[PDB]
Amino acid sequence: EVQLLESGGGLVQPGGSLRLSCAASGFRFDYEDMGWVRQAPGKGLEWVSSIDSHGASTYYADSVKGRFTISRDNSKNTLYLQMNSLRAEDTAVYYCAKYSHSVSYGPFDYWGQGTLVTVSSASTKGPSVFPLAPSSKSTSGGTAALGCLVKDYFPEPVTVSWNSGALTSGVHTFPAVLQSSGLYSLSSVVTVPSSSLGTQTYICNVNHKPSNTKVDKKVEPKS
Amino acid sequence: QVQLVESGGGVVQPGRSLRLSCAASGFTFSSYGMHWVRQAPGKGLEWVAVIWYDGSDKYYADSVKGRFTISRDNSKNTLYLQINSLRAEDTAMYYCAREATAGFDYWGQGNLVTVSSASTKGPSVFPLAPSSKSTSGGTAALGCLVKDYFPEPVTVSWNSGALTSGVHTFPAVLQSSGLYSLSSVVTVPSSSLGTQTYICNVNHKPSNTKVDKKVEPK
Amino acid sequence: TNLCPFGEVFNATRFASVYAWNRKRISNCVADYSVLYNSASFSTFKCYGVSPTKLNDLCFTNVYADSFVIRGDEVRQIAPGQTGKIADYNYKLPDDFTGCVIAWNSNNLDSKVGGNYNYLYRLFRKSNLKPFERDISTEIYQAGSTPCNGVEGFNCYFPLQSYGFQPTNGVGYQPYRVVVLSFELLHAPATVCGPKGSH
Amino acid sequence: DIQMTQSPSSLSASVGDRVTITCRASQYIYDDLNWYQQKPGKAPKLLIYSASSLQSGVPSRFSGSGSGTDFTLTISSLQPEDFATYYCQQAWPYPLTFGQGTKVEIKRTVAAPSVFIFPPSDEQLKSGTASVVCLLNNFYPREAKVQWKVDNALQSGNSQESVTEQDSKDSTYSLSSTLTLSKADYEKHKVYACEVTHQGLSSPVTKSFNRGE
Amino acid sequence: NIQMTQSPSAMSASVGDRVTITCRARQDISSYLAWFQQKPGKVPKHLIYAASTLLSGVPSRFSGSGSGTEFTLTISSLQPEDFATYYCLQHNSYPYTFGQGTKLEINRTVAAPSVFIFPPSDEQLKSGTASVVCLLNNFYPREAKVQWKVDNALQSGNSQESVTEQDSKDSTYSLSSTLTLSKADYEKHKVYACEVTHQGLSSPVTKSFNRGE
Ligand SMILES: *[C@@H]1O[C@H](CO)[C@@H](O)[C@H](O)[C@H]1NC(C)=O
Ligand SMILES: *[C@@H]1O[C@H](CO)[C@@H](O)[C@H](O)[C@H]1NC(C)=O
Repeated sequence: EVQLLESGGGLVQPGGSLRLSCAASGFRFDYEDMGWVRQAPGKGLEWVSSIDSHGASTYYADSVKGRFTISRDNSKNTLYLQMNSLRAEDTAVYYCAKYSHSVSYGPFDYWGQGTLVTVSSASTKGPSVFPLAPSSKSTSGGTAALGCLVKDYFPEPVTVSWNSGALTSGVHTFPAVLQSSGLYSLSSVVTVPSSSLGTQTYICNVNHKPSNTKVDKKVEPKS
Repeated sequence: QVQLVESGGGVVQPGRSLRLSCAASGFTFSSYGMHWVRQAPGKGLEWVAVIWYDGSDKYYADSVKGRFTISRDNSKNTLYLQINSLRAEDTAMYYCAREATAGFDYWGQGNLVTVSSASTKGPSVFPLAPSSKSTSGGTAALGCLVKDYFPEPVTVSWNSGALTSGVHTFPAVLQSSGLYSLSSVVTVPSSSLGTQTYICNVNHKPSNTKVDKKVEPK
Repeated sequence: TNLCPFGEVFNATRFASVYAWNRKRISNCVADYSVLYNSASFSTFKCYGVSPTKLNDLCFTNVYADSFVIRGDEVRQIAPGQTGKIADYNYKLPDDFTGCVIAWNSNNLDSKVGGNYNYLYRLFRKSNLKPFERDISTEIYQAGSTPCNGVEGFNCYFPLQSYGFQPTNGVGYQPYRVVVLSFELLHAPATVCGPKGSH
Repeated sequence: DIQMTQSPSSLSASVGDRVTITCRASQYIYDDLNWYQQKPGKAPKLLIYSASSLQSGVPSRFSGSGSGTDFTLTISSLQPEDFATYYCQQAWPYPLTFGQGTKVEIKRTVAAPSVFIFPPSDEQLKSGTASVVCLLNNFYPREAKVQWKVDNALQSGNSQESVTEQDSKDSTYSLSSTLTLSKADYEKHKVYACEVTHQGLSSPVTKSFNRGE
Repeated sequence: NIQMTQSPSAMSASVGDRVTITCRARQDISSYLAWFQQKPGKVPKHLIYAASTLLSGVPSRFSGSGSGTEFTLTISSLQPEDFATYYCLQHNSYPYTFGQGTKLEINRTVAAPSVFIFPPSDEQLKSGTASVVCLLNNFYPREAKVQWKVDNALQSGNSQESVTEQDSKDSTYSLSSTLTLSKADYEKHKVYACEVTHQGLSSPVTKSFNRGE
């Protein structure tokens, strides 16, 4: 199966540099034209750069000309994007892609999964997990809401589950918000039967791989 | 250990129906297409049908299309061949065969189907006694005559399997009566005649006949 | 504002395999077709929907140069409404095709002693290519009833085969370079014109 | 260069409907327009190329039309797996560009939010910051006004909102509004109130607590 | 139906000889030709697929050749255990079709039969029938004439022959002949003789018994 796998993403300071790689497999690499497309969190797709099969011709979006350089090594089946003078607005998922035909005809028919590139002065930091405790004034025998506030982590991503995966229904893990401090914060909530608060325990599991942080927190009723 | 064990054959009357089974074990049956091949007695191999691994696509020889249907149950791990309107041309050994990247690498042992209006007849079993007219040098011959049965097959072992070397179990031959007859002979040391007993074990499953005959010298 | 870059296509230093055929757009330029045909070094030069003599008088839109290598006996398949491994599985022209097929012998270049196995073609495919489709996959083709799961074996075929061009091959088994020029007749702002072309 | 205007930016539709998305290019680009689908957290997927050509493996209910500057993507008989974001893409000349996308969402009946307010935990206050969290659970349509009031004083500049994608089971939205204060500013006030207005409510709903209880 | 035709139908060769068996297809089947081996009383064994690819475990002396409509199976150094019927099968397109087969026998040096005789058993005589059995053991070539003579009278119509398939190790044959008479007809005669003629016998050999054993 045709596969494109990106690597080299991560955190970099403004003004800094990062080189992305794309490993191709399942087809003769030196016959295909390649490109890079990026997507900022919550925004649309943006074409970055393209190269033809032997690297003779390269193309760039205005927003990266002079700073980004596309290249390829056909003996290693690898596509490269050298990014210099990185800015905050370069934060995005970077997709490797393949032209179905060539740089001068057709679409991108094969895409990678993308790697996240974050440009920020902030430093890697695990989250503080606080409890969103269920209301003492919850309905007689109705529904109650509880959760976890996952505050001040960097960079993305973080994963949240409830009871190691046992509790799934009624779970909402909100998109992270980037705070003015440059750290991220999100909340994970769940609705449960109000009558189940005394009986069943609730633990939220938070995982921040960029800092090797695994926190479990028991969210328990009020006083 | 990959094993394909077939069942469901035997005598059947013309125009009736039969359903052959091929039970698979020792591999993931749903991952392999399967073929049916047959061989009328004394004749060549004949490709019958193929079924896809998942049960979807099916293909048939021209001579059997419309009358045969191939099927399979992947939860029971079993392949089936349904035969309607049985005729004389359908008398055959039927084999199932797994299709793999290694080839047709595993076959069932074969299931005989005999299309006949005749009644099954179990055999008589008679000793072929050793004597001076059946010894030469250090060697003596003795055996069993399995006479007048229908249909095929008959199996013959010696001493419940213990005796294997020197055994010729002759192919059955048709007699003028239309019934089969075969002989099974064994050569043993002429000296061993007085110290070892020799029993032939004959089984004719169509008539549910099982006979063990002791072959004593004369 | 340009002369069309036909040298880059026809005199290219490398040619694609037919299954991974190469497409170059040709736009914003003036194409002298007569310098190609009047410099007749081509074993094949057939046009469809236009006449080769009226090409320098025409303006087109959506002009493409497809190029690849095949065998001499397969050039016959690079034409509308054909059948065979090339047309069905590698490069398929539409029945409504407007363009010119051009081909020449490249034994001098694409053959080597002991064989040149660099040029490939697709031998198997679950279905025929739609016109101008391009398939570069290498998945094992399942020709029988058992799924191959990426293993070659009985009825489980690598989908591509090498040509093996050797200098002493018969002419129909010798390599030919092919360039297909695809035009669309003028119904929009013209991208390519002959030297005496009317918009 | 060439700008590309995709409209609408979002639309709500029901299974079975016919959906049309339009794309307008600022300059004449012949048939060099492609159409992609993208679902949350996955790579884009090619649907249509050269304005009207269906990519292999893509259902025939997707159809592309247009030429020059105006192009349309049509999904006849929308299927449950078709709710997603769609992008047009200029393929020639360089530099390439994408449209800004159209999110095709699923219709359902109006549904009122359940509203919950969460005061900051004692742990966080010990760390020196206070987050008050207001939750609007399972509502429709997406539009919702969340207004923080601290001792009847309307707030601004100190809160942030987050919205889930449409629930896969009941097609609703959930929203979280977080009012963020320093410990000192938090313990300087008494009444913390979250006021929610939504189409499915006859009048705005307020959840509130008094610091201490 | 792609018709498959093999030649020859039968053949013999000595140990160590090179043997080639031919398969012809009525239509082009490219290189999609399989070979199978069937020894009497065993399941078919798949030897070759795609004209020339050997299955695992097949000895080196087996080889396959051809493309289009003409294919060969070659055994470069024939071994006694290679006695078998060999079949080709095209796997180009459904329905798969077998050729009619080539029986391959081993030519070896002449070996004379050992001749034994077995008079009827008291069990069968009590049933009202007498069967005499003549056994010829481990001979080559296959051609042997077994004649029954009751009081020097040549019988016909009342006897039966079975011949083993060629032996896998020494390439000889064995033969059994049963003469069957009614008890009544049996008791009317004295000398029961079996006379065998074989290329390895200087002159016919006779093994006989007298009914009063
Ligand atoms: C290829 O090169 C030769 C000179 O080396 C030139 O005469 C010819 O016109 C060129 N072909 C094209 C199509 O430009
Ligand atoms: C076997 O070989 C001998 C001589 O080597 C020959 O006379 C005889 O006819 C052969 N038999 C067969 C069946 O080919």
